[PDB]
Amino acid sequence: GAMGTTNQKEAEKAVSQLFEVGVRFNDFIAEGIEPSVVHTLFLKLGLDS
Amino acid sequence: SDAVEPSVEKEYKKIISFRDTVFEGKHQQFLVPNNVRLKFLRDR
Repeated sequence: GAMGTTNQKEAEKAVSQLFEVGVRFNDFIAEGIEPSVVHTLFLKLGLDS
Repeated sequence: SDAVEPSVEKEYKKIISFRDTVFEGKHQQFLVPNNVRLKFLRDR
């Protein structure tokens, strides 16, 4: 939440947890979410491919 | 300097709805067990 983590980064961590279940851009696309969201946040979170 | 962008609400709506579905664990693409449940909830 907002307990030390900034709102933007809070959104990012929620994405990172999604990343652990294996969310890729195609999965986001299946949910109507833009592929750019997975890719860009992936870069920001420094996640390994 | 990317501490709270313009992106934040846009990110939240898409992320929150996605995460909330997984929070119920009925996510069409992702079935989540125990360890995943704790990872989502404790981290964010």
